[PDB]
Amino acid sequence: PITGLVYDQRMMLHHNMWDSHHPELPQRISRIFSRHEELRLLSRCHRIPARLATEEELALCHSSKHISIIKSSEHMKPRDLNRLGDEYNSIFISNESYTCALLAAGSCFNSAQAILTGQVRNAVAIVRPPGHHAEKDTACGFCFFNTAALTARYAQSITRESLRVLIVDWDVHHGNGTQHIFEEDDSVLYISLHRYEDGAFFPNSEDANYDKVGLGKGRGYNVNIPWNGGKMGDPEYMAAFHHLVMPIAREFAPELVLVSAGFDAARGDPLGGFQVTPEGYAHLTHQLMSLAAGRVLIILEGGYNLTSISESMSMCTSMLLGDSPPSLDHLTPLKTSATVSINNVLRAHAPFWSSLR
Ligand SMILES: [K+]
Ligand SMILES: [K+]
Ligand SMILES: [Zn+2]
Repeated sequence: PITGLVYDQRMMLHHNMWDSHHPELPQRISRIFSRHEELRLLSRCHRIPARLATEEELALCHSSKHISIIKSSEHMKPRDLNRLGDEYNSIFISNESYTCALLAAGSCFNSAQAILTGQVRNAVAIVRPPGHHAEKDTACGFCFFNTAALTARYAQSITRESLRVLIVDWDVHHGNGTQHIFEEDDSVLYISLHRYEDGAFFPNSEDANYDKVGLGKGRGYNVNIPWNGGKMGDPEYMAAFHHLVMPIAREFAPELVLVSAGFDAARGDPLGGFQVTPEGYAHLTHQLMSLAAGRVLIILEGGYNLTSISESMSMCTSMLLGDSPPSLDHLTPLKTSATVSINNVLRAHAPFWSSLR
């Protein structure tokens, strides 16, 4: 079994010209790549080339209006770039941003193609800018185009329209964009674990609560696991996987798993406030590898402590390469509100998934 890896230093060119210390840094991807070199993981992977996504591929999930506006930013002067960025919720834009977003998406398409053709068993995509907050018609939360959503549709386009794709989103923030893109769809199961705080945590919407289960034929196919009032870590995430993620995933029987792999729930993150360890992320990855005959693509989303994300994503790659899971620290009893969250999701999803009964 071969593991794929995609990384292209051109994705570093997207930058914040007014605030060069903004946490969505160019060096997020070079640091993760460097740590893979350090641990001698890079030579163990098959290197998959990056490419630009096409406008036609972007149209799988995004409106032409949205594509056109972001495309136009490539030739704007700094004042217009500042003005445009400020129209969105939490976005900065440079002349290279559009191209970088295209590269992120096209990198993941090549990776999914490699997985689905059998060239690799699984893969990791060290990409930026991130995707999961991007909506059909707007940019949001450092995201321009919804890389993971686009990848699911790209995968369906080269196999069959009803290919069952599981998206597990373990970034500490709710993937608002991914939820909305697939909300009426039963071919793409969306499972998000996120810090919620009764709607007080970015992106600040009650769309992230456990009662949002999908619409129309997508009823039951949107699973939100919202955390409230607690510094959640390995015990809570392992419990969520045991009680919710894995039973639902096995019943869905995905043919491809995409991980919206933010590392901002990691111990040390400046924004997330959580304490998931690298060993934690390794165990989550290892569990997901039991699905879809091991066809797993890990896509970088958020995560802002450069040391933490580097160690955490490298450990995921180590798992995809078939290395033995590292030992977790003794798992303490769950924070009381985490039990409450898990039970709430169980109640909301019991009608749709017989494995939860
Ligand atoms: K999430
Ligand atoms: K869905
Ligand atoms: Zn995030």
